Amino acid sequence: EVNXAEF
Amino acid sequence: RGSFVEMVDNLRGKSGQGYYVEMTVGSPPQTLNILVDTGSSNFAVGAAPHPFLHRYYQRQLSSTYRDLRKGVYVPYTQGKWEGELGTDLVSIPHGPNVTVRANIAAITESDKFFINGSNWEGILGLAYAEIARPDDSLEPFFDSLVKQTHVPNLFSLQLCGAGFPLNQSEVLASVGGSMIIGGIDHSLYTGSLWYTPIRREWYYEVIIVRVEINGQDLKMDCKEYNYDKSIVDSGTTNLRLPKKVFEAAVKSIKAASSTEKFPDGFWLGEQLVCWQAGTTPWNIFPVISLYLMGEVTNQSFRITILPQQYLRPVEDVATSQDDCYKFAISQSSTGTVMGAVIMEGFYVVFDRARKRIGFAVSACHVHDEFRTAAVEGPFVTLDMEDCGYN
Repeated sequence: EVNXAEF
Repeated sequence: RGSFVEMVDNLRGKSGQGYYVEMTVGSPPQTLNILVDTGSSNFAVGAAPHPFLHRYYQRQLSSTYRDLRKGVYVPYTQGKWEGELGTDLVSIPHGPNVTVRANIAAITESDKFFINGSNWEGILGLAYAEIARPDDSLEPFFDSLVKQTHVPNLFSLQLCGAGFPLNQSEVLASVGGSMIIGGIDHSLYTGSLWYTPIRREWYYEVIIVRVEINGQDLKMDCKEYNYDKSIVDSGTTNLRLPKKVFEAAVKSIKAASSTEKFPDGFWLGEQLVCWQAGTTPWNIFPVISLYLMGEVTNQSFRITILPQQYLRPVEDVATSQDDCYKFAISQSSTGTVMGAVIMEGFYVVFDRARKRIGFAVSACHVHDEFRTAAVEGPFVTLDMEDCGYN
């Protein structure tokens, strides 16, 4: 799976 | 109708590995497959040999390449990379007929970012500057696109989940959907389009005001549904929910499907469950409805997905003839994330111009002869602004 941004 | 034929069917991939579009960077043009990610704002591509990359960006071969002499680091919920900033001419073969100079991060280092077999070598952050690295001064791709061309400030996505596992060769051979840049193609959906306001321009943030499992109100303080935010991200596979919401929803989804018992590993999205060919008991699983704040005061609408959306198809270990899936709904500590599996059920319109996001039943969503995904309204709902977390 993909878990794309941290802010 | 077929408003934008040249862009229809320009995507490939799936919820598990991501959907990507073909792009070219540099002069002469260098072709690269770029993951479409509305959950970030940086345009970056592999710039050095990597075991999971068949190709990559080669700056020293681009006559139009420009070095910005600045490093950049970008971490995601899962995965991260480091690279060097620069600009170059970019184009989208199956998109508007224009070429623009955009910021490009040449990825020189990465960890758990690239996916083996995904077939994409870069990423297209379609979100706003606010969350761009290293800072908001780095103009995101779509922005450069609108400023430099006459393409409307809008794009729509149609991610098509196959409904069954796709092996390497077929994922590469099949059409994974359409990314319509600058418009809305009417052949990609049925019914009407309902819009929810973009609460704030950084991530594509929206507000969920109510949740139902097979008609039953989860009945939680709507703030929980958006703690600490709720975004739409084509780059996330599952529908992710904040801990408390996840626990309540799973408890409800378990009660509705109690005629069959499943192991905890299944509900934790870690292990799959299989059924004899063609016997997946869809009807025992509930539909899930997410109500979203409407454009009109005290008005809301809802999007409803079927288990055919939240149960992600995966090939069985023993490559049997069984139909196997994984629970594509998981916990989150950074708010709700309406990912690919949620999007696969609808045609989503990112109306940046009118600061709103529209949803409509996807002409390619998977269903059965008894139920279909849906988008309905309007519903009288009060104090929706309060559902937003501060």
